[PDB]
Amino acid sequence: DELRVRHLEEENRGIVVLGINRAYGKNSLSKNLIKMLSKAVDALKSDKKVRTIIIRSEVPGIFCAGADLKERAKMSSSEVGPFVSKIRAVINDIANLPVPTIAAIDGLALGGGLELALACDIRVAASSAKMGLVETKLAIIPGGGGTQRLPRAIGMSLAKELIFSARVLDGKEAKAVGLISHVLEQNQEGDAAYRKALDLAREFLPQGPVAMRVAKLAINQGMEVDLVTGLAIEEACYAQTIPTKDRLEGLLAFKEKRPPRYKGE
Amino acid sequence: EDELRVRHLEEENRGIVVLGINRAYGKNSLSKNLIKMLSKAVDALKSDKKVRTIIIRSEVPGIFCAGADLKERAKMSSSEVGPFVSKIRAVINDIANLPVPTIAAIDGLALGGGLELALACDIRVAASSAKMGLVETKLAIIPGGGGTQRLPRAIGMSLAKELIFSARVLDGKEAKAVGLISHVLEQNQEGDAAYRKALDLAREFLPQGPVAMRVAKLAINQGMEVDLVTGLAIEEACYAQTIPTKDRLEGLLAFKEKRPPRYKGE
Amino acid sequence: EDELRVRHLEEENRGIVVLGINRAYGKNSLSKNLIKMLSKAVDALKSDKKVRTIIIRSEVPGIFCAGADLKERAKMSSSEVGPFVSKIRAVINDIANLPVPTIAAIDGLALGGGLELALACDIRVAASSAKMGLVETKLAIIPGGGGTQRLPRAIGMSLAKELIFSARVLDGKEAKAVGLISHVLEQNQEGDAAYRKALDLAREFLPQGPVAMRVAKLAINQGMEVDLVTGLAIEEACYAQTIPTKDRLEGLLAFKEKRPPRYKGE
Amino acid sequence: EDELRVRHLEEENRGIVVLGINRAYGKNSLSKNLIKMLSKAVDALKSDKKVRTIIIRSEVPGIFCAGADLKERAKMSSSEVGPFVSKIRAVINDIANLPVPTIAAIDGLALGGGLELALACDIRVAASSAKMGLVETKLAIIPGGGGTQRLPRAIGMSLAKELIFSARVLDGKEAKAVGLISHVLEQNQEGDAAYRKALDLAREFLPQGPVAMRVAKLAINQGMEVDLVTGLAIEEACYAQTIPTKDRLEGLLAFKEKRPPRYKGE
Amino acid sequence: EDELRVRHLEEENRGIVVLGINRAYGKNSLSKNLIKMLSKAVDALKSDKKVRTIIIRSEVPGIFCAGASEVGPFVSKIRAVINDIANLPVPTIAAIDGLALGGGLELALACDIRVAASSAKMGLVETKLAIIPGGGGTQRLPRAIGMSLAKELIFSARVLDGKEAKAVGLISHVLEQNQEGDAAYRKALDLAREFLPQGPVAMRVAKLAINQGMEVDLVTGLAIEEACYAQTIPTKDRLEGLLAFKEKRPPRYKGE
Amino acid sequence: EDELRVRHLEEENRGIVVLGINRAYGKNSLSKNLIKMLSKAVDALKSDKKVRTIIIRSEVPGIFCAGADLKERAKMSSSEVGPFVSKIRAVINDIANLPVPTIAAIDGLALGGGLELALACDIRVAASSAKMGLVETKLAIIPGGGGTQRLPRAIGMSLAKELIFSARVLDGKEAKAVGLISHVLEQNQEGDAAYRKALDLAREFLPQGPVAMRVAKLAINQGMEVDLVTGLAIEEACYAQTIPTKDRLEGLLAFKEKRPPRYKGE
Repeated sequence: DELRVRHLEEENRGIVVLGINRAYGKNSLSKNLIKMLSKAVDALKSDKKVRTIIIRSEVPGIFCAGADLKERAKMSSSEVGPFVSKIRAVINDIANLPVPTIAAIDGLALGGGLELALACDIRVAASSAKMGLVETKLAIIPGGGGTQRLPRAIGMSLAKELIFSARVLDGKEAKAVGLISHVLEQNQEGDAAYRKALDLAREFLPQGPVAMRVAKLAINQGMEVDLVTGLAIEEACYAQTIPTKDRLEGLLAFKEKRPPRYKGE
Repeated sequence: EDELRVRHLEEENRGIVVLGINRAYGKNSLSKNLIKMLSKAVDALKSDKKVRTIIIRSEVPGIFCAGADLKERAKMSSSEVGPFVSKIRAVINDIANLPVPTIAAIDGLALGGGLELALACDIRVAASSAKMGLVETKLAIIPGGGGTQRLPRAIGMSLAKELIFSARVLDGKEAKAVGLISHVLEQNQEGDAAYRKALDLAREFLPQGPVAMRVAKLAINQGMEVDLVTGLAIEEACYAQTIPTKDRLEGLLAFKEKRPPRYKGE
Repeated sequence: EDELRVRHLEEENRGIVVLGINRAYGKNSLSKNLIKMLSKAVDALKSDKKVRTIIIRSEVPGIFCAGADLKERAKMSSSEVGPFVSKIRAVINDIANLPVPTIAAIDGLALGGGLELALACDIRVAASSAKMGLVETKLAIIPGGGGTQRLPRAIGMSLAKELIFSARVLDGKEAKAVGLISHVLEQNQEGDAAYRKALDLAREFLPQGPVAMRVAKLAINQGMEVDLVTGLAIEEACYAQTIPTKDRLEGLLAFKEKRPPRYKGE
Repeated sequence: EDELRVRHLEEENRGIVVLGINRAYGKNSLSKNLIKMLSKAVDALKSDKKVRTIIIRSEVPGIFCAGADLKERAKMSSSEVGPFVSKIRAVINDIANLPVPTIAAIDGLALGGGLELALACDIRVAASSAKMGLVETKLAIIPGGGGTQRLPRAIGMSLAKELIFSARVLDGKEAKAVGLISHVLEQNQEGDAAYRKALDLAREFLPQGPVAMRVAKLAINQGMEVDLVTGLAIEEACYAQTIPTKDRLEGLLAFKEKRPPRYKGE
Repeated sequence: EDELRVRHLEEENRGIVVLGINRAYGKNSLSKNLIKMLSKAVDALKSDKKVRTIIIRSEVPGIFCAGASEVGPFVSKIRAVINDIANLPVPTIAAIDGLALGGGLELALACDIRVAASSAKMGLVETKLAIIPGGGGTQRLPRAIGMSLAKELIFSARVLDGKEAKAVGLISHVLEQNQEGDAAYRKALDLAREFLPQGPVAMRVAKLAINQGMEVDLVTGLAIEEACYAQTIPTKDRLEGLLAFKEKRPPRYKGE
Repeated sequence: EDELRVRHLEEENRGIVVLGINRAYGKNSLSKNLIKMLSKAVDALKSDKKVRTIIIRSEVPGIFCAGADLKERAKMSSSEVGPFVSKIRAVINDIANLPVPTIAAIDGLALGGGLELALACDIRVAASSAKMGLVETKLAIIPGGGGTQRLPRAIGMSLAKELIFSARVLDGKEAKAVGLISHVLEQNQEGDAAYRKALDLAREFLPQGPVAMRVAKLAINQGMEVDLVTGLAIEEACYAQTIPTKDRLEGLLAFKEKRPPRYKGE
């Protein structure tokens, strides 16, 4: 129960929420939480109905504090490398989820915590939330992919400044450097970011499921190769939409001037 | 065929060429006829040795390019769609490879293939009231004119994903905020503030050495698709091409005699 | 020679090494001799194990670096141009590969090779009145010290092209708006406000684990030159360098005791 | 249906899993259903802790896999060919990425997609009378299951190009001669010579430490995708994974007590 | 001077184009004109859409092609033309019936396939001249026979005959020389004729997929294969292929 | 310590340096003291200007290098293992980066680190009776001295995987058969047949231009870790370095006076 997987219903049908529930250990990335997060992600990776995934915390004021420093203290040096690589690998699995992913940051997101959010496609946070990669202050470096993703998200100059200074930014500041896409004033219940994430996710729902997946594929893979190859990849992804019923439905709904009803095929 | 006009401006705008889309009835949609014409016009400019800057814009107020000609698309068999969309992607790419600076003047709606055509230009300027976006996913398809590649490279993966995922339309002001365009302007009563702004920016390019401008664009486009070590080698090669030119000497001579340089592109 | 001073700050700023260009008589231009000493200071700083942060600044008020020494360039023959320009490009790349955080304090004019030099630093700070840009095209050539590669990578292709195509010069305020610099502050009566902000920022880096800081810059720089999967493997190798260090343990100890860590760089 | 059999062996074969194609009516062609089943079996096996080696074979005499189901390829329209061929390319790539040692036992015909599947395994063994080749160019298409990529990497470009250009079918003896397979066997009365050799080979793998076998494969596969300097770092990270394992200690313990090691895969 | 003959075979070998070097008065050495013509001829074929296979041979018995601030520029010209040969759109075969040294062997290494008489000689002896292979040999040799053997050959500047070149994988086919001295060429034609029946569009993108895919990581190579495959999907030849297989007859491709 | 003898042959072998391992009591195992000496000797040789070829062999009959010292490893703390293994990997890598041609003469057992050290040499020669292989996986670890990277690069992914997975040992005959060594020969009464062939091969390198040999190895090693376009660029630079040498002219001059070249490495 430290990791809750909720498959929403009603107007939110198609939306899945991964909630970290370890208020006792500040939602830190323990061997067990990593184990379940990995199982959840692996299961979702091949889930039919899923149209959008939101990753958030069910603990007020905290998203994910990162590495379980208690455990790290007990860990012998020979065990540190392998464990941190396990974390790096699960976060990369999140980055490769087939559908749109949104991280709802309503609390502290440090180290692995921010790196996890960096693995999502879009980040939204409260203006009061705190985030940063403070690893160099501990004489280590971001090991969950941060040295790689932060720079690709906000440019090397800003990424280096944040990693070199181990600075902690608030929502407003994170928004200013583009670390996040939407900043929200926190509400009484403390789920303002989550609320924004749910709305954004509902804004994704009506789109063609196959098109959304191949679009994410084209963008993610396209950005890893040169432009010419990226264009060929786009062609291949576009080809996946051509023989779908949905594409036809899109046209039919247009002829009948009615809203499309996509099935994901 | 007058759906695409190519005007070689003169006098104060000598050097600037303008490609104007004129398909009001089709909302400047990318019909097969239009792509061929644009493809034909693009291939001619790739050889023109007088052009110093190209501006792409609309002749029809309120519209830039609504993208795909769906009515013509609805008549296309499944086996025709792929080849045709690729044709569009390839022509937009040829535009992206134009040898000289290109500017997209967005004074109206730029959707799908329209915005994609805009992304192929080096610089985009738009009216604050202009509307643009990639709505493909609402039709169970995806941007097919290079949009899944050029949007992320232009505004970053996170914003590109949100825009494509949501199939959201943005106005000039919102586009300036996410960095989709470089200049936003309040629309004028003629409905061509963006075009006027494009002309002003273009004239700002006219004075520089033609060869340098060409190799500079080549260095930037090619270098951004390889690693830095490779890109630096590309820069050295591009720089080498300006060394034995008459214009470089003219630049030092002009600087010596304290006077405006008058380059010839040689 | 007093053309380039290398001060290894003391006490409060122990670990900070300042590099100051001093050639007011030549606008700090990148002369044949100047890059020679620069290359010398860089090759040294590179192997220096005591440095934690390097700041590049000018000791000449109102001037950072005007670029290549134009007076000597006019005297250069066509065959000596390429080699020389390449030397500058290489030394600037050597600055881009310095082992520790580098900061460019711009309290004056930064043109051509001068701005390129600053682009080679991790972070750039400037006074609102500081001037900078790549004007090479107005001289029928192109930026040749890595500018056609580093500018687009820092501010994006569209903005980079516009600046190079128009050979536009910007002030600190504008540079900050396009993301060319990370920090902008109003100048002071001493004309060293940038140098001051740089020092303050540098001190912010000092408390961090020395080994971690080095492999972190290594991870970022090398990771951005390859695809993400390879990038992740590079992060893994860098991280592995901090695991067996005494500083790592001191980090966990200091966190536990609620006190400032005292890293020794091992 | 029962077209794909997944057999978890027992006794002196426990740890060995066998995936057997069983579609005699379609010459074990890669139909929509076989790919779906193949894909689910592979995905399941990827997270199976108990597996130490996987063998891919045919339970149909004289036939390994004829490749594409031409009865279906003729049925589907053009727009459906691309996505389907890519599906096959993807499932074959999933097989190449299985975490444990994989062996392809070729006791029959392996054409196009069939051979490509075999190329996805770590090791290939075949009967001297078995026939294999990528004859796609004779059908006016090219190997679509990864063959243009895996064949050249396995036997070199010159030989791969000759096989693909000529669309030649080789027997096990000739396949061995060009390095396409590692072991060639004289076929037996039951027609399972290749398989028998594959089983013996798999048994040679079983006694080794499971975690070590997995990271060894990871080090080799990924190390070959990057430059050597990066590959060595990946080796270190993979080696580091064996250090804190109980099996490594057992290895040492067994050496002192001078006896056969008994690994648990942890 | 007709130093380079471009024979456009027909009938039985229609689609095959032979490039014969004829300069026995220079042992087919790479001279200014040879390189200029050779280059001009490659540019011609490079864009020819009727050619299905190109064979590079020597019409001077016993010899294939010997070796070759001014030096550098001219060495890069040869390297550049050899690389252009490496980029020809259709299958290329090097028929080695004579001596192949320096740029000569590097020329053959730029072809897709190499055949040679067991008596023919070849090697990269630049080191004995205090210089190194400058026509790509240092890159293409290692990639063809492996690093260790490549280095041994270049470090020792050893010369090998067809029988040896075959055992180290330098060539794909070796054969006894005939009385006419064109056994290699004879094999090359036989091989080239083996390619002729295949779909022209598929053959070309297949070479593309292979050449380009080997220059990147496998995942990228897979995307390149997908794109190349896509080019064959809408072709009439693809349907002719299926048609021919159904009627159990030989395909008649048109390259479209 | 005489654990490692460095001989600078003279007369008919002048220009050849032999690094002979002599640690019979430990089976030439890679002890911490042995690598330091090895590292010391290798670092020294990379500075030597007279060396033209380096041969690595054993001064003990029947043994090349048994790899890791299990007695010194059994007393190794889990936290010491990683750094130590990495130290071996690094020293074997420095051997691979030796500027002059290297040859491994295997006249006996070459296991683990021993075979990996041999893999770092450009050329390997072995006696028919010499045994070699990477048996790490039988100890629940993996080749940690570059084996997972160099073996696949030397004999292909499929053969390397089988050998590492099965952890089997091959004799010289079989090693020759799979391409692991370049020359195999019958052992002689003294048990130094491999060493003899290595000498005969080394003397075959002596007569070539020192500078060319050095740049040939650089072009090939560095060229094989990048794409062909880059590799060809590297070749153009390595070639350029022999153009202005006194040796290049001596080659032409020697060829002029029809006499044997007498290079001096300049």
